[PDB]
Amino acid sequence: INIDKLQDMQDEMLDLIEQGDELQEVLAMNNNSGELDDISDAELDAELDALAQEDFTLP
Amino acid sequence: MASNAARVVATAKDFDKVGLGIIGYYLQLYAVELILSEEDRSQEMTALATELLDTIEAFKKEIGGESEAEDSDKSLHVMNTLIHDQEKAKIYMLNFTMSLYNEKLKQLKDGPWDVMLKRSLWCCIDLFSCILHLWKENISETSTNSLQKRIKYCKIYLSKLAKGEIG
Repeated sequence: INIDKLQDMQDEMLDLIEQGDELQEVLAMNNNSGELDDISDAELDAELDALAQEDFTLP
Repeated sequence: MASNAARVVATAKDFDKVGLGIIGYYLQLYAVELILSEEDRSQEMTALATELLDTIEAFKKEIGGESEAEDSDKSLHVMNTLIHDQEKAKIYMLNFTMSLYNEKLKQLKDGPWDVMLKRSLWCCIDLFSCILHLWKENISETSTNSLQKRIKYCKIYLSKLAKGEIG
């Protein structure tokens, strides 16, 4: 009942996923063919692991 | 690996400060199984998992309805569905994670990029891993791949943001 209203508004949890549909529209404008293969995922992945340590706390 | 469990535990505390114990409640459960699913455990990690069990039972007891229902068995009972019904909670947890994740990609469209966004992206990645671990049986392997792609997208863009490529 007020389960949806209590956590958020009258909107249904599934409606929140509709907002996710907009996400597709956002990436679609950037490039419908925008695929990880087009982005240097391999080089970026290695660099991020080093950067992750910068923002994370190592023991 | 083990550090991820600490982030999840600390991240769960953040939701409590915001009053979203329901979100932190699932995060604590994800880290608990995470430690058990870890082959390497230390007296500190083993004891840390035990303390989390007390919180889960204390949190669930807070809304279990064993006595709280007497005070209010109508609205609290439905809220219990969020904790007791893992399938229904899965959708809300996914909607919450997707809502935060959707905002990050929306900002990528034209929103301002900064170090603060860098830390927020790392937080979203943890939420996706928890959703898959909390309900691997309720998520098909193909459906899981779609979620992993969203996490990977942040991993690639997060690197570009730190490289000053986006902005």
